Amino acid sequence: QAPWSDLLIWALLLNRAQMAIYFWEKGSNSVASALGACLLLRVMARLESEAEEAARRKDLAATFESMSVDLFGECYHNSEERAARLLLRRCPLWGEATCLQLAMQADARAFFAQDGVQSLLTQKWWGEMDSTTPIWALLLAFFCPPLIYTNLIVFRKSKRWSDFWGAPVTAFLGNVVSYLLFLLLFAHVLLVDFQPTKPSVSELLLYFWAFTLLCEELRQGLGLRHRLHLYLSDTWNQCDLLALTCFLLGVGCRLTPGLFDLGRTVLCLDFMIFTLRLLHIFTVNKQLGPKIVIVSKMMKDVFFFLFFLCVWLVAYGVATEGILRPQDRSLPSILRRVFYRPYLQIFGQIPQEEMDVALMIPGNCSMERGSWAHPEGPVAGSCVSQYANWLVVLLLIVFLLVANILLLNLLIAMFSYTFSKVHGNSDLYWKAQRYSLIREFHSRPALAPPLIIISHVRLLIKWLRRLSKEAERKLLTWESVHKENFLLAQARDKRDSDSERLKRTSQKVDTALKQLG
Amino acid sequence: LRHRLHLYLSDTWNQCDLLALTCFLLGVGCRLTPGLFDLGRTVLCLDFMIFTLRLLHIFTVNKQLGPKIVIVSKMMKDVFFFLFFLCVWLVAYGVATEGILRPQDRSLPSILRRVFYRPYLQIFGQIPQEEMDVALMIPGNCSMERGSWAHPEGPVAGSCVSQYANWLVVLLLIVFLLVANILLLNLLIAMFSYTFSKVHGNSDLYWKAQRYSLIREFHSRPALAPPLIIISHVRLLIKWLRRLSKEAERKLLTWESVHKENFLLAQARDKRDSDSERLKRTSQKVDTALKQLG
Amino acid sequence: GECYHNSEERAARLLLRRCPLWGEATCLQLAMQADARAFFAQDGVQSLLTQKWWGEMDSTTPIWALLLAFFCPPLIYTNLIVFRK
Ligand code: NA
Repeated sequence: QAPWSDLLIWALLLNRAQMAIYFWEKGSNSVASALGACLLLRVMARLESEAEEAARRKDLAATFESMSVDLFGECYHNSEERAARLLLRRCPLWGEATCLQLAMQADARAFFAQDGVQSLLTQKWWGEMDSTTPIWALLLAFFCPPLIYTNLIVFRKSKRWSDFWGAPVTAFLGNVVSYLLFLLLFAHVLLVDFQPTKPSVSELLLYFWAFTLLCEELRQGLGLRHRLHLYLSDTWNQCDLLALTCFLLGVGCRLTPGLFDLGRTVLCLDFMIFTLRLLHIFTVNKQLGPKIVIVSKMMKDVFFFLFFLCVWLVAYGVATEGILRPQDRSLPSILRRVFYRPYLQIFGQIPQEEMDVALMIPGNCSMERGSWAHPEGPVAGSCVSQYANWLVVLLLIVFLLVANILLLNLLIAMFSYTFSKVHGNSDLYWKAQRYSLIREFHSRPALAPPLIIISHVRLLIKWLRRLSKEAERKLLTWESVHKENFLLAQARDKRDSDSERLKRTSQKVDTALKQLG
Repeated sequence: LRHRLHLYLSDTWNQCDLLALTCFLLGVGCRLTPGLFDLGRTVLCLDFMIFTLRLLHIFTVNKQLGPKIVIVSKMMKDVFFFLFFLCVWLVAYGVATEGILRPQDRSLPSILRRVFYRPYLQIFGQIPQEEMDVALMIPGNCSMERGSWAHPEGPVAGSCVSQYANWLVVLLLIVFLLVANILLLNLLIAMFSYTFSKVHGNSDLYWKAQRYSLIREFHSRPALAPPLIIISHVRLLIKWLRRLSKEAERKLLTWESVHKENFLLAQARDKRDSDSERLKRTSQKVDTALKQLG
Repeated sequence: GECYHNSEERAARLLLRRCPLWGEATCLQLAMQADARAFFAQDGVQSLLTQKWWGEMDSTTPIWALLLAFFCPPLIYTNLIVFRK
């Protein structure tokens, strides 16, 4: 009969700070109850009307988060294997949700930033192999399936067969190899054999593969209207939806006889969308991961660059086009030599023979008053005015100064500031997301997406037909031992601080004056 | 003598000098056979590159060049992020523009040239405009297929190039130069600046500790130059075929003990005059004062 | 900072109050003339300038809804732009 959890839930719902901390320190099952307290307080703080009381609830939820961090830090510092059984324990509080899922739902990013939690996610990622095996041994065992039964891959953190092919690293590695073979087949169809009359054998293999990828995205979109709200929420579910919609528009346009070239180009832009998927597939990796995350935070500085450049590119381009007006005055021709010459001049392509009379041969080539010169090039105009050409050379010099020295070196300065400012928060965000990415590979039907139709048939058939108790007591008493040592050391550190020594001296001198008088 | 072979296999530059000599033996052995002259002629060229990169390890002893050579190998994870993001973007751009204006020379190494090797040189300022832009090419009925075609200039650019939707090829050039030359290069400078200012202090601490064993290596070497070093190896082969004062140490150690005692007395005075131990001693004096009243 | 931390609407009526001291000059104009740059750096003052900038719409309406309503004047009378501050 331990009713301490009823008084904990009572003190959390009425927002009593000192009550809820005391009721935490007396009850058991402490790591899960601190994550449950942090979750419940943040849910009720978003639902709060008064601003001061929502601020009060977010301060208390931050206190419970730091206590679960400090307690699990000491439980991990004693024994790694036993603390691993402490996090991964089924349904400690309020339904089947482990401590990692309570840390995920509460947005407790300081709990995932520990070295103990990241070590347990590394052990979970490698399955039932050892987490120190190098990646080349994983590659040699992957491309040689009989080489599993040797002394390269040490196990224990037809049995070794499902110890190799059951780990999340080999579901990842099989997914990457199958996705690169999809791109290699896509490129072979698009660059070598794309017949105008009838689709060949290799293109029908491509259409079959894209049907398997479509059924995979409906399986992650259904396996029901709130689930569609969740699939519409992400940006990369929308991007894989975007790749498949451009694919259907390309194949549907190709099959009509009057629209061959339109589908021929829509599939090329579709190839770019499928290859940018690979930036999201490798966010699970330990070295490439966090750096891919920081790239999307560097895009407000690129947009300042494009703003300042487009103001300056219009100013330079229309001025030099007006100064030496040419004789080919088509609309796309002048849009070429207004926007597209100066954009390539900031990358080192400076055409001097198109806009400088000293490099051109003169002549009476126009039908108008004035002196004219004949440029070289099929797009540079046909005759160019010679009046005030030193001003065109000065506008080139000023353009190269402002574009290549101000804007490029200032952009390097802004990228350096933004990077050193957001780098720490991007590490904290990546570790918290690293749990749910691993859980995605562990929850996937482990069969490669060219051959994944087998598992979708089996799930279609199933859709047509519709610790021990003493081990938990030993575990929780072990946790309560370390909770008491944590709280005693916290009390000794507060008592030996300098300000409470100053309080205790002040009260002793005050009672000394009470003894004299 | 087998544990010494474990030590020689342990280092990376003992392995590299082993690597230079193994490529040398493969080059000389291939040269002497009559049917393999050109193979040894090229293996010795790559071997020349491996011998010249030794000079980066010889000058880690130097006082100015030393620590900076050490920091260079710690900057290689950011180069590998650059090569990852670039290869994703280089395949995306190259296969799209090759598909959009399909050419008529469709050899395998020819299309691998103009898929991987054109865009890699476009990030260094080599932008060939007359090979992929219909406004700069002369048109003509140069193919044997339905559609409008144009004839590029260059022996590797294809022979006929499709004119359909060429404004999309010009837009893919503009987007490529934006992502490659502005994002990836300026972001790489930002990551090198962060990594450098983060690992610079630990690389100084590592270099000073290694600076002892490098000096000891030159002091332990037979001092005769490696063109003429056969003399010292003959002399060591002959030798292999045939098989302070006490009062000065007492004065030294008593001098050390004098400075040990002054060090410990100053450490005790600094701890005693600190503010927290003054606060302890006042607290205990007031407590014994209450014991004297009561 | 504390008057804003209690109630946002009532502190908005506190800054924007006509002629509190020495002629018609509100607290924002006294902060402007004094060069009090630490007073404008608050999150309360910048939130009230965001509400003043958007007029009598809501300050959370995205810019594309403003563009669609600008280039389609009959599209004002729909449920895109929520009014009352
Ligand atoms: Na440059």
